[PDB]
Amino acid sequence: GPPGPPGPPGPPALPGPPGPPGPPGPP
Amino acid sequence: GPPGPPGPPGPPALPGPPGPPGPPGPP
Amino acid sequence: GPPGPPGPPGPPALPGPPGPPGPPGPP
Ligand SMILES: [Zn+2]
Ligand SMILES: [Zn+2]
Repeated sequence: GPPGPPGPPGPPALPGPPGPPGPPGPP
Repeated sequence: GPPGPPGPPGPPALPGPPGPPGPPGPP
Repeated sequence: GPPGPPGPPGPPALPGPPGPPGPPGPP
């Protein structure tokens, strides 16, 4: 027979990091 | 033959949006 | 046949959450 099947998809990535700080507050 | 290994890891995720605006300065 | 090859790339992940708040506005 042929080679075995391709493996499964790779591991999921993890969630990204928090975004930047928000804008400084208004005067 | 058996299945192959899992594939390559998923690509790194993106940062979130900027956070909330800060509050006003003093009156 | 032989063991199969590695699978396809893993999936992308969610972006991160909103960042920290900005600081108070100025005096
Ligand atoms: Zn064969
Ligand atoms: Zn085989």
